[PDB]
Amino acid sequence: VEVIAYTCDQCGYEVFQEVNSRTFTPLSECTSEECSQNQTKGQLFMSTRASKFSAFQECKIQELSQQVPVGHIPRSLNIHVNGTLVRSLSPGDIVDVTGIFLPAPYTGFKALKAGLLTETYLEAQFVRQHKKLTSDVEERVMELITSGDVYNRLAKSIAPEIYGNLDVKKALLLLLVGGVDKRVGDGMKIRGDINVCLMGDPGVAKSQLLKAICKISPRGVYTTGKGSSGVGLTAAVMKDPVTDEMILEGGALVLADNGICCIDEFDKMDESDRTAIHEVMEQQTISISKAGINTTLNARTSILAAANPLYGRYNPRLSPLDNINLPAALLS
Amino acid sequence: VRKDPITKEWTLEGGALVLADKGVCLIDEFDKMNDQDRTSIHEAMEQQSISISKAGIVTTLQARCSIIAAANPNGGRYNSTLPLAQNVSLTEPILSRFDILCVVRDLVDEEADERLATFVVDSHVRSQLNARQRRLQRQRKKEEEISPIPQELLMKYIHYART
Amino acid sequence: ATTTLTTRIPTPAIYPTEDTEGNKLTTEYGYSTFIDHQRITVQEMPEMAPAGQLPRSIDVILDDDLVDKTKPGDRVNVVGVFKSLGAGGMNQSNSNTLIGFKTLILGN
Amino acid sequence: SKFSFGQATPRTLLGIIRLSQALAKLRLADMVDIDDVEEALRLVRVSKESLYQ
Amino acid sequence: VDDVTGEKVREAFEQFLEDFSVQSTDTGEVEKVYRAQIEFMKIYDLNTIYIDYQHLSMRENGALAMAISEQYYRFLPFLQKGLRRVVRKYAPERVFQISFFNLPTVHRIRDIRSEKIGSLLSISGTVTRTSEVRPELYKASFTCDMCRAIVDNVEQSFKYTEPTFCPNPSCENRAFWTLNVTRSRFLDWQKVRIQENANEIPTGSMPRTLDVILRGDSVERAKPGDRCKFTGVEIVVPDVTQLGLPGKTTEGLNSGVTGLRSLGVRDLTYKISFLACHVISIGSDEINELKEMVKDEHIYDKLVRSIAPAVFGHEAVKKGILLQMLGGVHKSTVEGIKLRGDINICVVGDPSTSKSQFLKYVVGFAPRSVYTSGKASSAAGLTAAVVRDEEGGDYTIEAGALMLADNGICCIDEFDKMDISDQVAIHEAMEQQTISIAKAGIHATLNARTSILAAANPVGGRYNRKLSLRGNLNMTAPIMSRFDLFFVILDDCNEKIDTELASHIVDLHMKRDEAIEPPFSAEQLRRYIKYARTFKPILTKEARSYLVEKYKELRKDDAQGFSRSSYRITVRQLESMIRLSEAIARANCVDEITPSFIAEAYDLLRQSIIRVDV
Amino acid sequence: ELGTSNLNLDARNLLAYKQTEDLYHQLLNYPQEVISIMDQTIKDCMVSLIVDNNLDYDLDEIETKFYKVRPYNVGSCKGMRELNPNDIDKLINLKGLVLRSTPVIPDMKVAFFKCNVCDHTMAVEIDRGVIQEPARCERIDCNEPNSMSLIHNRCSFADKQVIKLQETPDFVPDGQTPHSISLCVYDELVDSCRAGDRIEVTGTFRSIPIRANSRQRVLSLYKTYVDVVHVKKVSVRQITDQDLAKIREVAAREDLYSLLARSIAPSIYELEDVKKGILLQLFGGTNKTFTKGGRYRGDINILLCGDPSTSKSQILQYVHKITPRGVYTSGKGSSAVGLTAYITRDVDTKQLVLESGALVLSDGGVCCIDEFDKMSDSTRSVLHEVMEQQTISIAKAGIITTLNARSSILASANPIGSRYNPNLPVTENIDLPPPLLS
Amino acid sequence: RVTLQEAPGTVPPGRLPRHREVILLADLVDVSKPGEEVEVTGIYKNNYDGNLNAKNGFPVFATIIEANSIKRREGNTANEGEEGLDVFSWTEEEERE
Repeated sequence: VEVIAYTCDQCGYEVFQEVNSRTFTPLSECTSEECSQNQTKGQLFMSTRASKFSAFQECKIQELSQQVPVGHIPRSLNIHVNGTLVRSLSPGDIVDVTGIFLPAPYTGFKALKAGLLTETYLEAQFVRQHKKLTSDVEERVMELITSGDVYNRLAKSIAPEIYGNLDVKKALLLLLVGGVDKRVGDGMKIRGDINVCLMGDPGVAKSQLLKAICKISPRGVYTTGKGSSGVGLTAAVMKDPVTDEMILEGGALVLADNGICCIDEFDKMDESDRTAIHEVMEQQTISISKAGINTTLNARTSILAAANPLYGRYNPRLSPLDNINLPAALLS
Repeated sequence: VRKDPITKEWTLEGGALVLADKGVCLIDEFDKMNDQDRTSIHEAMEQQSISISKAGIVTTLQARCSIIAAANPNGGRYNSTLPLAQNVSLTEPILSRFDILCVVRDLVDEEADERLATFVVDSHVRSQLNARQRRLQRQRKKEEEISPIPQELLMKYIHYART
Repeated sequence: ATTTLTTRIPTPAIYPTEDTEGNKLTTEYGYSTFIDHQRITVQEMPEMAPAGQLPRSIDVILDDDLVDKTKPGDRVNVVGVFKSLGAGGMNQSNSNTLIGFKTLILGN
Repeated sequence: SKFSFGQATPRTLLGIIRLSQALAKLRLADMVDIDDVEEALRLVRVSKESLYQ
Repeated sequence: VDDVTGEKVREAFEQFLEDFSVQSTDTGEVEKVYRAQIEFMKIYDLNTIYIDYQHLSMRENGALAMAISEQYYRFLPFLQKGLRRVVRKYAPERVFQISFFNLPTVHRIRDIRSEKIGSLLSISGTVTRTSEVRPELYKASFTCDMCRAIVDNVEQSFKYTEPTFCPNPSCENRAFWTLNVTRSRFLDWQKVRIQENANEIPTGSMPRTLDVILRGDSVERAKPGDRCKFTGVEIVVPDVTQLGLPGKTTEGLNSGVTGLRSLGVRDLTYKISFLACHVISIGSDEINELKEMVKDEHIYDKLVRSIAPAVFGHEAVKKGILLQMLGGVHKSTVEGIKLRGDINICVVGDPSTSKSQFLKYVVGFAPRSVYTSGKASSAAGLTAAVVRDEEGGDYTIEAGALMLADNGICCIDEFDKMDISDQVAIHEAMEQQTISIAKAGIHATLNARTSILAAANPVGGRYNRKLSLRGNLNMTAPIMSRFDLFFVILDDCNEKIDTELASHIVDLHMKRDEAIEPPFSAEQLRRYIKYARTFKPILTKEARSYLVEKYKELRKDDAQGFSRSSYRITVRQLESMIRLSEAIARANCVDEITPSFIAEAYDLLRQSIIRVDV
Repeated sequence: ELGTSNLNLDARNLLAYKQTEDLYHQLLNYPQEVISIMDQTIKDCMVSLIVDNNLDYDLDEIETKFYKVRPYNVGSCKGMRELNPNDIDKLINLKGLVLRSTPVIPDMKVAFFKCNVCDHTMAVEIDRGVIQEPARCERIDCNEPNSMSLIHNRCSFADKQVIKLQETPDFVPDGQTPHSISLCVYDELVDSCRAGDRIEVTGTFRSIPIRANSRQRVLSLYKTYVDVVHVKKVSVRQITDQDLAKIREVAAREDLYSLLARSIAPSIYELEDVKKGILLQLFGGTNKTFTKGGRYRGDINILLCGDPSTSKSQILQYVHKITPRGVYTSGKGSSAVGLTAYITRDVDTKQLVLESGALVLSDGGVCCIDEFDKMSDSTRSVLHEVMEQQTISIAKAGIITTLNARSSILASANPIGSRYNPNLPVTENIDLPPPLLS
Repeated sequence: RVTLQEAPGTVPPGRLPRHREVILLADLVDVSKPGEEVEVTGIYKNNYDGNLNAKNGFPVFATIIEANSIKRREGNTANEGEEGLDVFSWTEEEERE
């Protein structure tokens, strides 16, 4: 709010006032010039359409985690918006804001507590954001068409930072394009988007082999064993701040639809994960079967798994499936 | 130690023994739960007046309790000619806290059996101010078939035979 | 309660408006001065306190000149004035078993 | 039960059709033929028996 | 103008209790039932009425029955003022209520918004989470102690802590009040929540609910856990924001209009709730009929032939389950032991056979008898097991289909497949009729007198013949002797018995071929044993001397040696021997016990002990 | 000739008509007055057909109950990240998801008053945010400023319901969380917007103030909402007679044995023997229950086991397709206690709620259930009990109930080693209790 | 002030306990212990102003049992004129006997 308009439906004199801080008070009805000063006063109330309203949105900052000293943890800060720089920030924006400074009063429990604490914010002025199909880009599409070299130069293109293994770097690039399997028309929802799993225990830090592909491939979200486990792989309802609680906070698969689900640490949190892998290999049952709702959303994402062996090396002279614990998920 | 409510403290709530100063428990043969609690009752007699300090205060209450028990051998009473360590599943030290192992036995006896058998069937035959008094004399005579000093007075002198 | 020495009559106020005139008061914040405020609790050096107790603690209010100097886990050595504040016994009525004399150190 | 897995499911048969049109999608010269799927079985034989060394 | 309208409906109601409401004369149905409603009341003194919706509809043909749905929510004190007027003219501490029942239409809880305010709407549902019994006021005589505090004030509404109208003398009013406990009658109530039924829920869509206050004699009559119906007056409730310590959603958006009353500016919100008046839970010559039927002669054989059509043959098992169905004696010696209350009989046999039929038979036939499988042996149920702390209380008692077999014959099967811990637990539950628990909390002694009945499985499915049952029991030893005999069901692949059992079974699952005549019904057998239970037959004859020799002969048989079988049928089994014998005499309604009656008690165990012995 | 009060106007005609442009753009600019004008027209335009024939429902009763209109599908919107502050009184066309509901709280449409005179039944209107009161007596010529009381439970109230929405995450750029907005309905569109379905709402805009302190009238980041005029989902049968004539020729056909055998498999391989059981299970007899004795139901229970990957799920998915009311099992989303017998703490009142099991939930269908060689033995304990008495006995400290379950089942196992490994007794492969063999 | 739960003995089972309040008096302090079963011989006084805060404010009253006496765990409830009180006074006739 920036302006006000009270109408009393007797005189029609709309009393204006400046907007102060976040708490204010309406005035009386015997203050005007025409509808006042008699034995009858028009009783005031508000108006919506005659009251111009502005934009407002709140955000919090942290530190770059490279200029932090060796000691303490970084802390937050409060920022505001005005004018029309709104709807132009995002969670995860490595940005900077330029703006002006002012503190604010607290106006609540100011005697016993809240002596002369200040809890300032900064007020924004400018954002200088950073690090962001036949439309002036066709010159590089011709560079693959003229040079050709699909099966080998593109194989050396993705992940050239290993020793050997051109077979497996070729097995993945076909899955990074996918495509609609068949426009079925009738109610025959066919399987698409095959999933390849890996196994073995090299010492070449297998994690940054696969996950380096994921951080350059499109919409392919990283995950691990800790955190978004197989119960929090889908969406759920959780605690929120004092604003609208019981929102549908998600994990990975409700947001990484039709992309890459690059998983590691397959022996971790398997009581929820072993359900979680079948429910996406099964077509279209990513749901929240909780006591809140029984709504079901889509499932269209490929899976790239890397199971770690048992203790020491996987004994090749011994039997396989001594270290993966899911026979029914694998051989069929 | 029952836990606290919101503005409360970790207090101390007794169970069986600290109530029963002069009473009765039972340990026969809870075979699975034998190793759980037997390390808590054979230190009630040995380290007599036992209490403990889990996650709280280090105190020691007083409990001069009495134990009786009704243990049960694995099958029959003479499961062996072999001795008592072969018969019961208990070991020695917890067994050694007691005073006497009263044991029962009968194989075959004609006259002893009727001395139970004739005895037990007569018990099943034992199934207004004057009338409130007259029912009492009926209640007094029915215990007095041989008059073995009935329970109207017998328990009453026990309580000051102990105090 | 920051001048460290003189118990002046406090001003139970955040910001005044309308001085003795008909002018809407404006405030220049570039020429308004600020200062910071940080409390920290100090344990006992747990080798020279003899074995009859857990470590105790008190607290200290310092100022801007030596903030962010105190990483948690430093053998620190401070020196300041000893100081009580707060009303004990009158600010509430009947005041039974409530200390109203907080130990503070406004130091350097 | 010495080394190998699988007993030739049609679920493996439909998958080998899936990756073929995938490799026919990336290397589209409109040549869906015997040689295009010969690239496909070329990959299933080298992915399999990686344990035989 | 509505004042006489309520006065119009007052006498029009009154003449209905003056007129007849009875169509049939002296074919039953005595005329003028409402005067009998007065006269039954002046004996047992319960302070109710019970009026229907039919006869007031079919008196004015809906001229009044449509009016009364839209008056009584305002004119509560009109019908009740009228019945006070009619009782002085008829009868000579008096507080009443108005209880309608049986309106035609029954709604669900999702259909209550607009027309339903001040209406009368019967509502179904199921009930959960009751509360306790506290008193209400409805009228006080509190007043200020300014001059005289004896002003019986009015208006005991939802905020009634201020009697401040019309003081006695010219004194200081609303200066005080003194709610005495000595002159204002109270009425007792409880607040309960309801819930929607299981055969109507569209999806699992967080099934909504509401609350209801029941205030008359309706107190403690809704047992929690049944499909239940209600009276129907709907009501709104505020909170007045009294003098207590306090005064997501946009709730009370309606209530922002409700500001500016003469007391302080706030927001008085609302919520739809329910007031009831009357609960229900849907879900002679017959006394002479017993006196004829007790004077029959073959009714021992009539009963055993009329047990259940789901089995054919095997009269041995049929004789046992009848005696279990009735009760015996339980009264015993003075100052000490309570003896056995009953007999417990199991049956072993091959599964998927006629064993399941009795189990299906009794649980709908017996009074409140329950059925469990007992595989859930580690959480709770069979094993009585305390629940963890919830909502401010640790160590609370638990359920389990064992301590609720009060006047019930609980049934439970498959003894082989549980663990070893319960096998001593129910072993304690068998000898004396209590169980004890002192698990993580204080000791508990609950006396749940019981009557078990079992059906376990053999060790191979097929019963050995040359051996004994000591190997095929698949239990331990002392619980066998703690039990009676099992009457083992045998089988055969015989070419005649199959076809007759085929013809016996095909008429069963006929849509309608009810050609078999059991001589008794389900209910007229049920009241018959209810006549049978209320005696106490005592032996008086000299067959005690006849009793003691036969067991003394009996025990010398199964003791085959000093180192032979420990199925030594001891002094426990004399008790079941005599307490069967009073039970079978409780069938034929004889109070004395003959030596002829216990003869067939012996051969019941002679035929049992040969089924014991090889 | 039906009597209903609702006209679902497409409201995409004023741009397809040469006139009514200024009406059309006023509709998107003052949408509280213009519906109030248009509600006067339809009642009067109804009179414009009533004045033709004077034999049309007695010319009074269909002229007292008001009607209302419903403009919908007007224009288009795209989501929620476009809702600018200038959109104060406009139509908005949302596309999102309903989440949870509340029961109806009442509204203040009429008031009632009575002071302590003998009789005073005035009924003051409000139509505002302000109830106005008198301070003088009434119903006499000489009585003072008396205590006016507020007999609340006499004046009538209508319904109102608030419903929480969250937008469907449509082409969200893999970083943004779908946020929330609320609903407010007034008319009889209650109990039709059940929570859990896709939604497309057609509503106006409104914002309200909030009280900052809970006990003062002081107030200023406002909260808005929307007010629905018409909703749309988006996404005993009425038995006709041409169906019965069409099925009876089909019932006259000999080939229905094989015509129904071929029609269940639009893609599936042949396997005629399992087509008999699956078809006959859905054609599940009836409840031939006697009055005294018996209580036999004609329900059956088929199962399949053996070779993996024989479209085991899609066949079951095909059965779920042809049943309108059934249940789908989960991969370890249920257990011994996660089926029924609930003590769950809901986020609305923290009290008890007994939600039914999926087994009783399929009262009128076929329960589809799987992973039976991998189901735990703490559970796989109640399905025996529903296999005998068609019920669930709940052993909870909340309540006791032997509620029934009129439900039907099929089973779909899985092998252990690789296969059904023949020339072996195959029962030793699939481990299972020989009681439930019966 | 000892709050009291219903002892789960003579009770139609499968349900919850219920709560009351007991206010003892001067020479009746700490006679019982936390955990046994008891019985009281009180009166039934219902004094409160009418302020309650777990439920809303209503015309409702709460109960308070002011006790007058107390006895212990009783057993074998079958008597008719004796063993209802631990009388235990052995003075002229009993002690001579």
